[PDB]
Amino acid sequence: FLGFLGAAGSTMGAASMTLTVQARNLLSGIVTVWGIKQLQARVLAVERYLRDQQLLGIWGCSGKLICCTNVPWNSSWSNRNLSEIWDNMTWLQWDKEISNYTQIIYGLLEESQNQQEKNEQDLLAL
Amino acid sequence: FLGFLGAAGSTMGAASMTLTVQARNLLSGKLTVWGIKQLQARVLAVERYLRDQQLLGIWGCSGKLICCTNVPWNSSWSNRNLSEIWDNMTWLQWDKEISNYTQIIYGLLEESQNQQEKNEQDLLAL
Amino acid sequence: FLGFLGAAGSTMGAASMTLTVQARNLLSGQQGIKQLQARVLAVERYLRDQQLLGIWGCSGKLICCTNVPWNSSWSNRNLSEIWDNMTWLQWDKEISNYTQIIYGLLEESQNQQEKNEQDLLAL
Amino acid sequence: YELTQPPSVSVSPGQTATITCSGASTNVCWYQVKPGQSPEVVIFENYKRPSGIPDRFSGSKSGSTATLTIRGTQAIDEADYYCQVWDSFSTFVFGSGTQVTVLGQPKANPTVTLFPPSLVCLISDFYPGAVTVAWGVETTTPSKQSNNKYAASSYLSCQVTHEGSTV
Amino acid sequence: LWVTVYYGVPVWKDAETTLFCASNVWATHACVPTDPNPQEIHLENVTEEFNMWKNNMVEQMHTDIISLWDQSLKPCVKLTPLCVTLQCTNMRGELKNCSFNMTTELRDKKQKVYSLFYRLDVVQINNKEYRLINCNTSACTQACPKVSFEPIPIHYCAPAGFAILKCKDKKFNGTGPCPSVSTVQCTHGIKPVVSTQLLLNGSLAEEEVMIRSENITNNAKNILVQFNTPVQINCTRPNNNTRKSIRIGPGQAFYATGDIIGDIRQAHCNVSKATWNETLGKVVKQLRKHFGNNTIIRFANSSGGDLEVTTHSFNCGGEFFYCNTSGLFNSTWISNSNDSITLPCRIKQIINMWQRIGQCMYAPPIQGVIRCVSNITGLILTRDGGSTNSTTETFRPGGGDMRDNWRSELYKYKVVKIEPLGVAPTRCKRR
Amino acid sequence: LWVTVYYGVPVWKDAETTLFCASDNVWATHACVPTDPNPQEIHLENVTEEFNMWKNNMVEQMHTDIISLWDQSLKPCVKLTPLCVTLQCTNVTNNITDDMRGELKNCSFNMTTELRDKKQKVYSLFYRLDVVQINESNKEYRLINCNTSACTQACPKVSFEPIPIHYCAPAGFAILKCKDKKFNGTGPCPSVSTVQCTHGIKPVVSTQLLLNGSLAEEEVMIRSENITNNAKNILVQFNTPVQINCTRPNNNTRKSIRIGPGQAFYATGDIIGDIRQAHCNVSKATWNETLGKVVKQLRKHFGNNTIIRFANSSGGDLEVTTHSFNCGGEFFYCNTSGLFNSTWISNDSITLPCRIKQIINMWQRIGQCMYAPPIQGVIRCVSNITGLILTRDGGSTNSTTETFRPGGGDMRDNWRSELYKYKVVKIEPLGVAPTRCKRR
Amino acid sequence: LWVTVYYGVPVWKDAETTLFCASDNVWATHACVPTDPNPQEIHLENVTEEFNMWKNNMVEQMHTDIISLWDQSLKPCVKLTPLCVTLQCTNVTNNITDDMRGELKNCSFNMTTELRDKKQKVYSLFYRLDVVQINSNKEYRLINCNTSACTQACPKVSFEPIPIHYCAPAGFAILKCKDKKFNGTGPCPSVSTVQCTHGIKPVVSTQLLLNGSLAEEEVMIRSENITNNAKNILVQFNTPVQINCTRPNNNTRKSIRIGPGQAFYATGDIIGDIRQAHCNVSKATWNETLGKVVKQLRKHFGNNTIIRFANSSGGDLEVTTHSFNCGGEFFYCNTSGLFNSTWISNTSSNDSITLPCRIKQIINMWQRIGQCMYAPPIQGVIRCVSNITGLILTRDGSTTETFRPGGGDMRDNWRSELYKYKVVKIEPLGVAPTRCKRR
Amino acid sequence: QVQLQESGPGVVKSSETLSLTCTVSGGSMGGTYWSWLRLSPGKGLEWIGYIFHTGETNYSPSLKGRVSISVDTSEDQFSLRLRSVTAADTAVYFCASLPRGQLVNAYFRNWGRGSLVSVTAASTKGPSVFPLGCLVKDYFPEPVTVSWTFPAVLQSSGLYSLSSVVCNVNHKPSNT
Ligand SMILES: *[C@@H]1O[C@H](CO)[C@@H](O)[C@H](O)[C@H]1NC(C)=O
Repeated sequence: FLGFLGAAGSTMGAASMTLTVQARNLLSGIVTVWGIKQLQARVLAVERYLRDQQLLGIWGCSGKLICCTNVPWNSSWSNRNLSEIWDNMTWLQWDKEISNYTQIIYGLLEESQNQQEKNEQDLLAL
Repeated sequence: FLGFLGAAGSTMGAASMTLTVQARNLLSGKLTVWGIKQLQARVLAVERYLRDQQLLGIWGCSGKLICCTNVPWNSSWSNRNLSEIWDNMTWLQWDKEISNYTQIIYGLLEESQNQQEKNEQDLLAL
Repeated sequence: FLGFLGAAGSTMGAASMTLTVQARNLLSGQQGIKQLQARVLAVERYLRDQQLLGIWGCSGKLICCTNVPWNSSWSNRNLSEIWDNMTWLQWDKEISNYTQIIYGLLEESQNQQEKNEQDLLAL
Repeated sequence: YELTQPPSVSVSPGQTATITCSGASTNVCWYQVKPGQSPEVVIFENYKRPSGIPDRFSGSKSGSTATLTIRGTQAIDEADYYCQVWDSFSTFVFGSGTQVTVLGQPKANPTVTLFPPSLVCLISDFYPGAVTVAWGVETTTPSKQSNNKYAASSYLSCQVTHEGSTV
Repeated sequence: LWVTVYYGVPVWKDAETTLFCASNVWATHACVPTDPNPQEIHLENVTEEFNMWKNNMVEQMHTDIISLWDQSLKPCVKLTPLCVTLQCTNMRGELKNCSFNMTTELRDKKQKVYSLFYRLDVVQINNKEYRLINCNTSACTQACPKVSFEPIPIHYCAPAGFAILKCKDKKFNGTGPCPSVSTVQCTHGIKPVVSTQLLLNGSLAEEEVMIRSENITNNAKNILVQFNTPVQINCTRPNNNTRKSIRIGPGQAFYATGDIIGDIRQAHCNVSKATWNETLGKVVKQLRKHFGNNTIIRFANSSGGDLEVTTHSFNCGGEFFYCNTSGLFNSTWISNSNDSITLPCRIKQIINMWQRIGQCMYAPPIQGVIRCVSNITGLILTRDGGSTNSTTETFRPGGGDMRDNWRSELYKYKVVKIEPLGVAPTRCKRR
Repeated sequence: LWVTVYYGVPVWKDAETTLFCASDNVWATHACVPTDPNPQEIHLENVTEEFNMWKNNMVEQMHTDIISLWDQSLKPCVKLTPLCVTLQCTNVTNNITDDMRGELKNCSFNMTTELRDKKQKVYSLFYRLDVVQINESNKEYRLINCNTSACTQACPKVSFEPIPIHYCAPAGFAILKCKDKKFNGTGPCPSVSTVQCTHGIKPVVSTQLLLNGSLAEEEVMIRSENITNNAKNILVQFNTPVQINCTRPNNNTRKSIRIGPGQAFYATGDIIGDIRQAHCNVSKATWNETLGKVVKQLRKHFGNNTIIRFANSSGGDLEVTTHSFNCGGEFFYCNTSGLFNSTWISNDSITLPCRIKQIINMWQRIGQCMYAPPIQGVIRCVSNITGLILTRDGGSTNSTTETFRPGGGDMRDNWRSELYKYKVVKIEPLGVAPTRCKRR
Repeated sequence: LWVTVYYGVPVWKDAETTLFCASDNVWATHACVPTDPNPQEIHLENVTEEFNMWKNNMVEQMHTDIISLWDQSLKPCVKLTPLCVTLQCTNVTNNITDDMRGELKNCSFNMTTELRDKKQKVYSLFYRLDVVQINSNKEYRLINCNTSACTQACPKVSFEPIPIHYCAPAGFAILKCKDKKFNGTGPCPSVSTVQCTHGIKPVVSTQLLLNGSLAEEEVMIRSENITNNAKNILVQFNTPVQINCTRPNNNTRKSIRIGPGQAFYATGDIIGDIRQAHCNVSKATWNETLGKVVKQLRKHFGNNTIIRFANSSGGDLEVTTHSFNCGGEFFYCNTSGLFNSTWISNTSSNDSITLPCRIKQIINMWQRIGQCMYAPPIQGVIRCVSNITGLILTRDGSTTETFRPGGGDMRDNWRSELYKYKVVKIEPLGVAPTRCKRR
Repeated sequence: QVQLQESGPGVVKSSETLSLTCTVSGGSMGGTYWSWLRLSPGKGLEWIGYIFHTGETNYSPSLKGRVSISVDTSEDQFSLRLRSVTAADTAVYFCASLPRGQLVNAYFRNWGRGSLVSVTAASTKGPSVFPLGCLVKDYFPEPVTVSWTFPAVLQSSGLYSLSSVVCNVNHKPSNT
């Protein structure tokens, strides 16, 4: 057992089964001037977790930690091998070389989910 | 791209394609007077989002924007058919017509979802 | 209709048909710092239960089924006796312990299910 | 300036009485003063009327004169009426005062008695409501006595001039 | 068999949390919502173990009453320039006539003004030289004469995720299982009242006189008695007091006592003898159950040293009475039409309410004559033991701690949290 | 047909909430949200929304916000409780111009020293409006309200100059802007546009003439709750600004008098040169043209033949009958009777005399005031007159003459001329609709 | 290749938040969250992080918290408004007072009492540093009677520092650098993740560090810019040097009532002899520690550079003189014999160095205008022991370099403990592609 | 709900200071001009002055220089002081209130009961009974009761006279 956030040095392959030990700690990890500070910290943590849950639920991946989407990969944001992404890379430099092109993905996922919902609505009408 | 609440003037057939721009724009989208009341506003916004998400989750439509149910539409609630509702009216005019009969629909949906869940468990029993 | 807790003394086969009226009365209400801290505590207490339902894969439904087998060491009783001759209070008083191991088994089972689903969808 | 009012207005019961003011350049509101009671407003602008006031009170104003009309007076409208007006130097300027008398009784002839020194002139049993004694002269205002009449007295160290019938 | 996860199950556990508060006074319209037609869902087949001597709501009530007592004293004048050398003159020897220097609005000029103080508020600093009793401890703040100490009810609602259970047992003695548990949204109207040795303006028992204690064998615990019939009491303050306003400085006034119009007589208030007798008979009849059928129950007046413990301290009309109750607790009981009992009372103006060191109140005088009308709805006893087999038992009134007055109202209530997550085996598995 | 549930539909309802502010001082803009320049305003095309400027909660929320924001800037300031003493005042006759005669009083009095057992004899120049005689070559005086309250002196390091603030909306709420150029306050609007936050509202306090602020687009607009009733005020909005010019010609000096440890009281020293009264200037031709446009606009409601008249104010207190503002930290009171004096049958300047107070009672609260500290040197002032508050005297159902007098009193009508085009709504994203579709 | 969405990835970014205290006095640790003993310390194996401590934000938050707790603890205390009177002091010469002890005046004054129409004549003993002239005997007054009014701290509230732990909120993490040789800036391998910091003690000092964590293996020297002359050069010691400051005067505390329910604790007569408060520092240990410092100084600054030490240049008393507190008395030890050494580069026990330690009663704590704290006198004899675990240098400026001890700027004192910690914000959202597709 | 009542009906001599205090019950003291009025048979209704809660007074120009109105906000009172009172100030004194704002259409509301104040003009004398009926010439305190009646006369000297027609006379202070 690597504990909380103990798989940050491991590769993408090894760090992919330890999502539950980190996702439990995005919400709470604890059991005058310290009243309003703790109050605004709790409000900020709850609002950040709710924003992340809403952003997952917009794309059509609510309640799941791993989900597949119909949008393809252009092989221009990262053109390297599948064998050397999931076995020879940690998550930190992946974020460090993907952070420019992380904005056009976030609208493509939403548009793909909206098109899928419209197609499902048209299909169920028969 | 009309923007936030920019499709209120269009008909509900074409304003139903842009539910994401109003769904995303919720949820945040004394030492000083500006301290306590903005915290109370944030708490009220979080509670108002969570009540609507709970109401969507009880009916069985959690995580999706457009959900299809199995409750038949009574003729006492409205008499207009599909042709002019989705092509002549907007959402503001439709909200002022079924404003009296929304609690009956809200009860029928949760009754139908409870019946569907018990039938699903009974089918999974065999 | 019974009420907010009208099935507290009823059997588990009858109290499971009214799970909606306790679930929807958990946020704001037949239920300055004093109001705000209580509201934030109630929101956090609802969000913890929603997260624990979401990790196991039981999210979005009040009654869910899983593939974790029932150990006989936790309880050795009948199906027509647990659901017909017990209430929820005595059942929670019976299994107060052995709950964390059940939660861990559910989490491990859902993680293995999602790994197998990703493996099947990879083809 | 100073507003001008008639000194006395006398009407029979069931009739109407008009009280006029003059010399006013802005809005005029009227007051009703009864003996032994606080004054109250009956017409608070040229034409308006507060709640709790009956329909019998109405008023108007044309030019620089404001008129107050009582529609079908009773015995409960026996009062003294004052009007005010707003001025820039002195903030409130009131009127002289108009007394409304209703006639529930027929006319009476006063009785005058005189006494030599050992001068007094005593006048009683009359109902016009007003006596102006003409001879160090002190004159008593007409006050009530028994059986609904009036009385007056005079002192000198007498002629009643009782309207058109001088005794 | 497979584990099925259930959500929203009716399972509760006991917990402690901050409760709500719904309803110019003790509490305030500033801190309250409205309370419409409530819900009294009767929970069937439920047996819950109540306990009133370790409840959390009594401490929360004490803290909230103290904290909102203090909140109406901040926008009021502090009587710090009034600690001067009084030159006082003279029931008999109770009301003094003091005169003193006192400042005015303009700082340059000073005035000489006189007032009437009681004998329990002044002390001699060594004859004809007195000072207030507080001026070596703490300066007093005056109570502004708009706010009134009149009791109106308050309701303790519960936050979301928590439930309040009310026990509906007719013969409930405070602890043990209650077979009539019913939930409620908010508690009923509880009137806060200051009282010692006699619970005034309280709720009545419905069937019989009930004896409640933490341990009836131990003699170190207070005994709470609840009545089923009320005992009336009417007061007088026959001094026609006059209030005059000594002006301290800019916008600050000190409402003193002027002359007394008419005669001077002491304050007293009465209990009807034909009711208090056989009320004590019902009390002795219900106390002989816990102590044997052949025990001689007797009562004594008091044994304390402080004035608030010895005398029945309450608030009649805005003035703080201290009535010496010795004629009521004077009886013996051996197992086999318009008269009244008058109690001499005293009036104190400098008040230390919640037994706090360094915080006090000057209470302004009230014009006219002040009258009580009240229901004596309970007693606070304290047994003096000594013998394991005693044929005679002595019961004396007690007091001191303030939480026992509110423990006779929050005795049927209990707060619990909801635990809506359960697991159960069922013959079904996920595809 | 079956019930279909949609989430995120564009449906709003009218509601109220606690709006937080933003900014680009008394108003304390250091603790507010910074404003991001962004294209925040978009157009809603085919929509009509009912507006009402006289039943808006934002003008009642912002008044409470300004009141609560005003008195917390006085808490770290000195309270002048030891100053309520007996004053020995004397007339000043040092180069007066026969108009400011008897206005200034030379008062000398006793005051405490930072050491508790010493006293000092100081002097100051007080105005006539701040002193009241008590003994009804020297006469004894006192302050106007030391019988009522001893109040805090305003600190010199804070300024009363208004700066623009913006009012944002919280989550789940929207602010709709009225873009109709012919809007009269109440009624439907055919061009409604949403916006993230309001524009810059400057909290300028005034009573008769709406100084600074925003202007109209096309022409002069008359706004009232009920134009027939004479008990309700009339707000006029200009399309062109009328420039005013303040003046305080006295050269005052400020000297510090120590009244305690770390506390100082700022008095008024001698005046260099002659003493002349304060005055304000306005152009005659521009004011005549603006009054002509106002008369032309006022004939649309009250008949097209009536003789519109103007007269000076008829208030009782000095804040109602006299035009009042502040400039440079000194509170002015302009007589303004030379402006509203005309009749209208169907580079000269107007000089308005002024008076200056120091014991300032803001927001009409009982038992609270302010001592304004003196300002060194002369004081200058350029402002735009972009509005009037008129009140009508009506004693006839049908009439040929109407008299309009300037209003005042309540402070709330100043910010109702800026928040008349805005309203707040609550977004309700849930909705159901029938569609030929069904679940499994 | 299709886009696959992962929730819960271990990715962090730099951000700032409001950390909350936790602990197991002035600093209200009883209002903190009561923490448990530390259950786990997660070790991160292949993690390289770029630390920086001169742009750390926890130092500013700690400074604001210490200032706020000081102002909160002095709020319900008695305020000495009527003490600003005209003092009539006489210089004391009662028996053996040494030639270095021409201070500690004996003041008598008229004071108010409980009843506001009477006055009492009392006497008290004030130090020379708190009494100025105003002009048989001379007429005096307190120093801050033209600036502010002092607030006397209650004797029941102590100034003893007990440790506090800073804990990150939910959704954040604290990264601890476990490098043995870490100079404060650069890549630190072997990063550890904790939820709360260690036992940091808010000690207040000027030129030395008195209760702190020792170094790992050597005397490590650290600064923001070595070549800049206007930057403090922090030094952390490997071995602790013990310092003994004591007050040999036997003091008596009186009680003078100044109003209704208020008290003013004044220094009474001295039961015994008048002697100076001294500050013993051992000589051989200080010489060894100075050698260990100057070895690393010669390493950093040039291997033939001549290193010189000297006492402080000038300024206020709170800057040039080592200031601290044992118990309640605020000592000011001179520390001029500590830095009086030349260290040539060519050559390369029971005895101890005494330092004269002056005591002030009126204390201006955080050099803020308008704040004061009248420390009440403590009866008895004050004794305390502590470890010199570091000092602040300041380079003054060839081959000869003179080093002066610094002063003030308490955020530099709190940079000696918050040099290994760093707060990050976790961002658990990944868009890494796989060979899977949705239905 | 706002009601006003003043002090009791006093009586003063010439060249003294008159003092009446009005007490407001209910409502606040802000935004209201608290006025003073008098009513006399010789001159009719008349206005004296008002005071605002900030202390800004506004007296009548006829009575300016010998009138003084002060407000006491905390105890809810406001007082009237009249200096150098003559024998022509015998009138019933009222108290009123005005709404804050324009005074062109303002009317007085919340009137008081009215306390009669008379001026003796420094007169005190025993009775003088002359035979004729019967005539009483001079008496101050109105104690007369004629038994074997016209009302009294306000003479210019400050004494009262009546006569009776168709005896025994009474005088309470002089015991006549
Ligand atoms: C106290 O010190 C002063 C310093 O000037 C000195 O003159 C004086 O002699 C000293 N007093 C005594 C009594 O020695």
